[PDB]
Amino acid sequence: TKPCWYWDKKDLAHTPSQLEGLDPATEARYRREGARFIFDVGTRLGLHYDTLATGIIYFHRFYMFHSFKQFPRYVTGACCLFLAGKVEETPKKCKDIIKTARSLLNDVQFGQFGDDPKEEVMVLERILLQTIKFDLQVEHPYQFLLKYAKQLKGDKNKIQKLVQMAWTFVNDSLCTTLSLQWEPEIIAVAVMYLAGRLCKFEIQEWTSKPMYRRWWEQFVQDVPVDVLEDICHQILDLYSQGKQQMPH
Amino acid sequence: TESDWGKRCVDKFDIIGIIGEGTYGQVYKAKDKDTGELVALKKVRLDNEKEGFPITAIREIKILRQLIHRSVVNMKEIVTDKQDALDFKKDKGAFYLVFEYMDHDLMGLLESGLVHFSEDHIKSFMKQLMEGLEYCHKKNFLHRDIKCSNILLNNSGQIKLADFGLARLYNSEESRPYTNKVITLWYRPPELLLGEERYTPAIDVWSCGCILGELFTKKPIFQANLELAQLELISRLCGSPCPAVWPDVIRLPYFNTMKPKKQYRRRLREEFSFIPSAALDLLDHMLTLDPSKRCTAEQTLQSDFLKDVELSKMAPPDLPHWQDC
Amino acid sequence: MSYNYVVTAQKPTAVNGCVTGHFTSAEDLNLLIAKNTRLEIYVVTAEGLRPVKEVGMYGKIAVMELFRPKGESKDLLFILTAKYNACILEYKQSGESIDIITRAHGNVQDRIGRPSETGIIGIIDPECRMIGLRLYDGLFKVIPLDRDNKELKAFNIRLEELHVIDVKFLYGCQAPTICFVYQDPQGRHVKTYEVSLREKEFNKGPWKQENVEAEASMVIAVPEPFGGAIIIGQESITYHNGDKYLAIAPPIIKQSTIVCHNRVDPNGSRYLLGDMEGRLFMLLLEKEEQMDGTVTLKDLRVELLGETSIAECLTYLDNGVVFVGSRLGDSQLVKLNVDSNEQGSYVVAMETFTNLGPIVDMCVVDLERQGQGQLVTCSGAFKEGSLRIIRNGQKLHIRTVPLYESPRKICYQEVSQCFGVLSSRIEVQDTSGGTTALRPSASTQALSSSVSSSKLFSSSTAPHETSFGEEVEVHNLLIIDQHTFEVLHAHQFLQNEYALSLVSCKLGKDPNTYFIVGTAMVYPEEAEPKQGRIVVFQYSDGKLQTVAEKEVKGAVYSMVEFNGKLLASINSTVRLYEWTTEKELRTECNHYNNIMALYLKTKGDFILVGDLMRSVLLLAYKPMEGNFEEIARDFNPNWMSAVEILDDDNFLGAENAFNLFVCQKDSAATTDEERQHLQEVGLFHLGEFVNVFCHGSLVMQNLGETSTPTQGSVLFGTVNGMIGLVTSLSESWYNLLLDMQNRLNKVIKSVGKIEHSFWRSFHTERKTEPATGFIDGDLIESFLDISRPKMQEVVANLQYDDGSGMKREATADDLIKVVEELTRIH
Ligand SMILES: C[C@H](C(=O)Nc1nc2ccccc2[nH]1)N1Cc2ccccc2C1=O
Repeated sequence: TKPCWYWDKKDLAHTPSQLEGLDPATEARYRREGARFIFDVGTRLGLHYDTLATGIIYFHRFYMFHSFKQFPRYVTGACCLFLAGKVEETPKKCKDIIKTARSLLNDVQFGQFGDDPKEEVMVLERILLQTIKFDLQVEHPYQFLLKYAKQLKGDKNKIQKLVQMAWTFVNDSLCTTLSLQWEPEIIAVAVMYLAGRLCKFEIQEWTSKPMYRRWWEQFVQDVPVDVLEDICHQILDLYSQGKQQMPH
Repeated sequence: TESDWGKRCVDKFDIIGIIGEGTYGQVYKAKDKDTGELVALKKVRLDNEKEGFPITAIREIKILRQLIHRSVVNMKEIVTDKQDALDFKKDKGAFYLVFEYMDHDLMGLLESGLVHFSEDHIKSFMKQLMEGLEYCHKKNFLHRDIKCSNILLNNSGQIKLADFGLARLYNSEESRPYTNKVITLWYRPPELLLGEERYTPAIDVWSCGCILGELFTKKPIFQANLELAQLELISRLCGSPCPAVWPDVIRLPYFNTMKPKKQYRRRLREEFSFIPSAALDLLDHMLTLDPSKRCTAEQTLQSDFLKDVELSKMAPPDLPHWQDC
Repeated sequence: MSYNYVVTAQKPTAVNGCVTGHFTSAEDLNLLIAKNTRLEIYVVTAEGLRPVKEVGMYGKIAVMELFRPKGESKDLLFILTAKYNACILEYKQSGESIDIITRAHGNVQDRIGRPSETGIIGIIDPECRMIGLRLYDGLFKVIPLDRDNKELKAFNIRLEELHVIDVKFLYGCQAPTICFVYQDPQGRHVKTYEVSLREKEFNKGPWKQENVEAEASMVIAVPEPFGGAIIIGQESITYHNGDKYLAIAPPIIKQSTIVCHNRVDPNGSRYLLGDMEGRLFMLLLEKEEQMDGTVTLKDLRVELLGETSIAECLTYLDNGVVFVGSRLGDSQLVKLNVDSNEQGSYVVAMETFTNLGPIVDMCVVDLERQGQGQLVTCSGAFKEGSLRIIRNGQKLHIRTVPLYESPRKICYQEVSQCFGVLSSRIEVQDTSGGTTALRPSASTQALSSSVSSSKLFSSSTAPHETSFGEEVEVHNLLIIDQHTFEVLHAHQFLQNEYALSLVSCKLGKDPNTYFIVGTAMVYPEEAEPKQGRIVVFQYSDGKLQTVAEKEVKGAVYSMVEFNGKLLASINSTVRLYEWTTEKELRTECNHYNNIMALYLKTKGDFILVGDLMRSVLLLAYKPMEGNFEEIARDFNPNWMSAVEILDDDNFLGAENAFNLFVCQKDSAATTDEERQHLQEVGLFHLGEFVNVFCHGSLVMQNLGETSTPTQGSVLFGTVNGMIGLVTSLSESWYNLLLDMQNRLNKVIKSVGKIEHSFWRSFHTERKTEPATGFIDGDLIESFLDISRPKMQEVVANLQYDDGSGMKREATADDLIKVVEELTRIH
C-alpha cells in the first residue's frame, strides 16, 4: 500500500555509510552539510519552504539506502532539490541549481560534480526515484505547526512567539535524522512543547480543554512525553554543540 | 513488498497492443503474467532528458497514489524496462505506470454513435463522475483537463477519471498564479477564455456540464477552433459575459478585448427544452457564466437529478455488439 | 500527403422516394423518382414514362414533396438534403433548353438538437401555408411559405412528445393541424395539434387522443369528404376523426409488415398498401351518405391484389399503371386489372427497371479470358436476392441471376469453373415444430444438396424456445456454374449457424482447392456470439465434401488466404492457421488488441484490420519469429463498413457515416511513436455506404497501356447500388485537378445552390472537416458537359506544374482531351 519511512535511532548504527567505516559523527556532519546545502541553494533560488524540506527528506531517506563514500552528498542534494522542485510545483532548471551550487561551494567541494555537473545530477534522478520507491508526496511539520496553532486562543503575541520559535526548531530539525524517526505531526508537537518550556508558557490554557495538562493529546493521539523529550533533547543538543544559544 | 515501486520489471507483462498515444509516451494494453489481470501501461521516457523525468508524469504519480476512489483510475505500480545496463549513466530504460485497464472511453463510444444512452444511464454516469470529482475537489486538487477522451468506462458500467497530467492543488486562502489555458477548447470554461489565471475548481464543473449536455445530444455543445469563436458560441447559449450576471467580469484581461457579436440573452433552457426537467436544471446550474455562482460538485450530487440515483443497481452501458456487423 | 481520385462507374439505382404531380407543366403528370443524390423527372404516358430531365444534387435527398401555392400555375418542388440543405425548385423550359430554378434555399441545421430515431420527416400543409420538418426529438420546425422567405428562415415549436413515429398535416381543418403517432412509456398514441404562424406555438388540436397499436408505423391523412386520419400497424388499421373510430384487423396483414402507402382516388376512397414480402393490397373506404347529406366513413376493407417487388415507395400514376419503387429489388411498372387472372392475381408486370440493390459483396473475374474482367455482385435481399453480372460495352451490360433468397458472400474458384456463394433464406416456425420456407429459392432448388452433420455444438444443455410464426434464417453455401449460373449444389449449415465469411484457395502443400466458410452460432439471447466454425469443403464431381472443421469460440467475421496459411478474425481475436499434412487447421499465432475484427485485407506479410469502432490497424506477420507485430494504428474513432489496401503505405477505409478516408504510415520514423501512428491524409464524403472494396477494373484492356495519369484500380459497391472506383494520382496531377475543381465550382450552377465544398466535407454528427486528398472525379468529368463560354472561363490563368514545362498555360481544348482520357478508366 504505502512504504514505511521510519527507523529506530538504534538502527542508524547500521546505515551503509556506517558499515563502510564512516563513524557516527562524520555521517551526522555529512547529513547536516548536505541538508544545509539543499536549504542554502534553494533559498538563494527563492524556493518555498516545503520545496526545501521535500528535497531534504529525499536526501535523508537516500542515505538510508546508500553510502556517503559512493554517492557524493552535494551531488545528491542538488538532485534531491531538483526533483523536489517538480514534486512541489516550484520547478527549477537543472543548470540554474548548478550555477547556484557553484556560487556557494568552493572548488574542492564542486569537484564532486566532476567534469560535467549537470550530467552527474540528472543521471542520479533514476537512482533517486527508485530509492524513494516513487513515494513523492511528503508532509512536513510546518503544516501541523500552523493547523494546531490556529486552534490556540489567547494572547496574540505569546502564541506568535511560540509559533516563530517552533518554526525555527523545525528548520533546525531538517539537519537531523528526526525526519527519519518521527512522523511530522509529532515533530510539530515536539517543537511546540519545546518552545513552551523555553518561553515558560502553559499551552493547555490556550486549548479548548484548559484543564487537560497533556495538551498535545488532542492534536496527536498516543504520543508519550518520552518521545517529545527525546526529540527536544536532540534539537537542543544541536544548539549545545554549536555556539548559537536557544533562540528565545 | 507491494510498496517497493520502480524495481519490478516490465517482463512481468505480456504486451497486447497500443491502446493510445500519451504526452510522455505511448500507452499499451498488457496482461500480467502472474495474475492474468489486464492492465494499461504508460511509457515514461526520460531519455530525452531535456528536463529529466516529465513533470506531467510526476503529477500523475503524486496525485493518483494519494487519491483512491471508485471513480478515479487506480495506478497499481511502476515498473522499469530492464536492469541490464548495470551503470546508471548507461541506463536509459523507460519507466511504465501501471493502471487498471478500461474497456472503452466516452468519446469513442459517442463518436462511433453505436451507443444510445438512456436517462437512467446518464444518471448512473454523471453521479459517478461528480462523486469522483467531489473526492478530488474535497482533497483540494483540480483536474484542469476534463474531456470525453479522459472519461473511461468499462463494460460493467463503472466510470473512472484518468488523465491527471495537468492536475494541481488549489488554495482558496492563498491566491496563486496559474496557467492561462488548461482545458481543451471545447470544454474550456469562459473565465479561462478571458484569462482568469486564478481559477477556482468550478472550471471542472463547466466541463462536466458540457459533457452532460453532450450525453443528451450525442454532439459536443461548443465546438470551435479559436478562443473567440468559442466565447461566441457559449454567449449564444449562456448569454454574453457582462457585469449584470458576472460582477467581476470587468477584472479579466480580455473582457474588453473579447466581446461577442452581441450582448446575447440566455437561451439555454430554450435550446435544451427536450431534456428532462431534473436534468435541465442541473445543466443550467453547471453552465453558469460566473464561476462564483456556478454550482459545486457536491451541489450537483444533492440535486433532484442525481440525489436519488442508487448506484447499487447500475444500468450497464448498451455497447451493442451484434447486427452492427 | 496522399493523392487519390474517386469516380462513379454506375449511378445509384435504388429508388429512395417517388412523388407524382404537375411539376414540368401545369398540364403534364410527372413522376419524380429520387435515387441517392439523383432526381429523375418523367412524364406519364399511356404506355409508360417519358424521361425529360435528370439532375444531380450535392446532397442525399431526404425529403421530396410537390406543392402548388396560390398564384403559381404549376407545382413547385421542395427538397431537403440529409445535411439539412433546404431549397424550393422550379422547372423552366425555353424551347429545347431545360433548366432547374433555385427559387429559395438555406440550411436549417440547429446548433443544438438530438437527431430523431425515425429520421427526418417533411410534410407540407394542404393550403401550402408552411413546411413542417421533424429533425430533432422534442422539436417541430416550421418554414412558413411566404413570398418573402427566399432564405427559408424558420422557427422551432417546443414539442412535449419527444419520441414521434410519424406526422402528417390533416385535411379539412379550420387551422393548419398536425396528426402524429408518438411513443412514451405507456404505449403509442395518436394526437393532434394546431400550428399558429402568428403566435409561433401549438394550440389544442381538433380532436382527443386515442391509444393506438404498439407498433403503429404510418399516418395517412385522408382528404374530404372524409377528413381525419388512418393509422397503419402490424396487425390493425384504424380510422380516427373526432368522435368517429373504426378498426379492421384482417389476419392477412399480420403476416408481413406494411411499409408504404399511396392514395389511388383523390377523394380518399381507395389506398394502396405494400408489405415486406412484396404483397400489394387495396385499402377501401366504404362511404355512407346520411339523411343530412353528410358523407361519413362506414367501414374499411382490405383486399389482396398481388405481388410486386419489395417496395420502398408506391405511386399510382394513371389508369392501372402503378410504379413500384424498390430499394431492395428491381423497380417496376405494373398494371392493376379489374378482373383477376387464372392464378387469382390482379397485378401484371409491365416493365422492370434494373436496380443493383444492396451490393453485399462482389468479385471481379475474367470469365471469357478477355483481359477485361466482369463484376459479379451479390445484390438484393429476400425474394429479390440475385447475382448480377456486369461488363462494359456506351453503357454497362448487366445479366440478372435470380436467387429469391438473400446473398451474403461471393468468391470465385477457377479450378472448378464455378462460384461459391453464401446465402440465407427466411423460414417460419410452423406447427410441426420445424420451419417452412415462404417460397422456393436457390438453396432449395439446387441440383444436389447436403446438410452439415457436425457434432461440435451438439452438447446442447441450452434452452432455445420457439414460438409458432417467428422467423429464422437458414444459411447455405451455393455452388453456381460460371457459364449457366445453375445452382449445382447447396449445402445447408447448422440450425442457428450464420455463414459470415468465404474464401476459395489452396493451403500449405495440399494441391486441392477448397471452399472455406467461417460461421457463427447465433442465439437471440446472446448479445455477442460465443461459438463458431471454420469449415473446409471440397467441391469435386458435383458433390461438396466436408474436409475438415475447426471449432472457434466466437464469430468468424472475416477470413483471407495468407501465403498458404489461413488468416481469420474470431470476435476480438485475429488468428493465423496453418494447414497440416493431416488436413487439419493448426493455430500458429494470435493478436488480441481489437474490439471486433470485422474486416481483413492483406498484402505480402502485412495485414490491415478494420474494427467496429477503433478504425484501422496495420499488422505484420514476422516469419523469423512466427507471430504478429503491430506496425501502426489509426487513433481517430471511426465505425468501419469496408477497408482496402491501396499500396504498401496507403490504406483506404469507409465509414458508416457515408465517408471515405485514407491513412498512411508516417514513413519518417524519428521516434517509434511516429511510426506507430497512422495519419489520416485523405477525407471525402462519398454519400454512399460502401460494403465491399475490390481490386480490379471493368475496362477492356488487353496488351494495351495508355499510361493513364491514374494509377491503380479499386472498385466498390454501395447499399444504393452505386458502383465507384478509387485510383491514385501523382502530386502534379492532383494539384492540376484540384485547382480545376475550385475553378469549376465557381462556374457550375448547383441545384439548390449547394456549395460543392460543403457537400464533400467529411461529416459525422460530431466532426465536420473539409475534404482533403481526393479529387471528385464526377466534378472533373462534368467539364466536358459545360458550355464553351464556361470552359474558357475555367481555363483562364490556369498553370501546370512539375511537367516537361514547369509553368504551362491551359486552353479549353487541352483540358477536353485530358478529361476524355480520365473518362476511359471506367
Ligand atoms: C479504451 C481503451 C484504452 O485505451 N483504455 C485505457 N484504460 C486506461 C487506464 C489507465 C490509463 C490509460 C488507459 N487507457 N482503448 C482505446 C483504444 C483506441 C484504439 C485502439 C485500442 C484502444 C483501447 O483498447
